[PDB]
Amino acid sequence: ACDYTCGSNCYSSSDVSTAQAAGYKLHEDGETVGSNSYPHKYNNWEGFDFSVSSPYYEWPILSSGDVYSGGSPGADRVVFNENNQLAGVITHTGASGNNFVECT
Ligand SMILES: [Ca+2]
Repeated sequence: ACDYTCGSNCYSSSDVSTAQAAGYKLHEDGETVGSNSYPHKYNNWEGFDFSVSSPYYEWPILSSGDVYSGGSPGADRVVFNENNQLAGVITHTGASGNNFVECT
């Protein structure tokens, strides 16, 4: 069973934790990776019900289980705040353009 399902992608809590930790470290270090410079700010204009406060940052979570190191980021993202709190898991999958929908 999946803890988070992003379209057809299946993620376990452990997967989320690993991705989050990588993203947060880069954030602390004032560093970014990839052509789209992740991690980057995330604006909650869609109003997802995140129980944690902003600012929020987004970092790619890969279907493969590997930690994002540049290259194609896919459609899935983990969202964390300034305090390294998990805000949620979201995806471009099933959303128009560059918009997002929440992973279930
Ligand atoms: Ca996995």
